[PDB]
Amino acid sequence: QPVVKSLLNSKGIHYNQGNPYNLLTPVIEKVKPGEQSFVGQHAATGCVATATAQIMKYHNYPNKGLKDYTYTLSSNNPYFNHPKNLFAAISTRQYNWNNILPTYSGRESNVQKMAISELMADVGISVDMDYGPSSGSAGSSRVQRALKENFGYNQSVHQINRSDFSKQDWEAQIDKELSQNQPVYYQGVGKVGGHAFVIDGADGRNFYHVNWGWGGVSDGFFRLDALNPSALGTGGGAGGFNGYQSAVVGIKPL
Amino acid sequence: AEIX
Repeated sequence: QPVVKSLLNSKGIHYNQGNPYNLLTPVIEKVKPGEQSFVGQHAATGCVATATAQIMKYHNYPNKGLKDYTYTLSSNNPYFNHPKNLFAAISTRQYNWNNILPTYSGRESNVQKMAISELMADVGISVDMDYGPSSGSAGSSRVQRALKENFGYNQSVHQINRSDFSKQDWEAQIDKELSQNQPVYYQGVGKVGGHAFVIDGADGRNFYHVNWGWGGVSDGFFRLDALNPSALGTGGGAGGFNGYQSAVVGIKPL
Repeated sequence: AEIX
């Protein structure tokens, strides 16, 4: 395994799902019965959107969006009144990558905060985000389509599933991406839920550098069969994103 | 839509 220093850390890229990344996501409308109110707050951007946006910032691409996207929220979502349609006019977007900064401490201009919030909202819409206090998506299969069809990434973009490869061939694909300066979108599921994140480096000893999309919390080196950040889990036990794994590779501009 |  070659040694590759964290590609996103090298560029200062550290996004999250809350403010100021979520300033353009839908505003929660209803209290879910039995829960405390989140009414009037923006929904989380969704880990799938945060992982994808960090990769797009690594490339500063595209300058122009390619195709609009529309979808309808599941009628089972208790945070919104139904029906609820969401639309992102991506075909009209001119993203200014000088204003979509690599990270945000709070002192940035409103223009800079709105620039990253517009990217996060467009990416989230393009992956059919189920918005809420937490926000979920199907992930990889939607990410690969959105990157190519809505954002104009190369036809090299595609989903790979862990179950279709040996461990060696799986890791060799991850390593080839990293050798080409191409951070990898990655997800999995397990006993602390499902999550999406970015693989962006390697230490030569079969651990990979992971950016979890929580602003830096838990980022570090992990084996791909023990993607187990200590920031999750209540009660003291173990858990990680080790099942039903998939990735989106070949992520580079047209 | 369970990847969060």
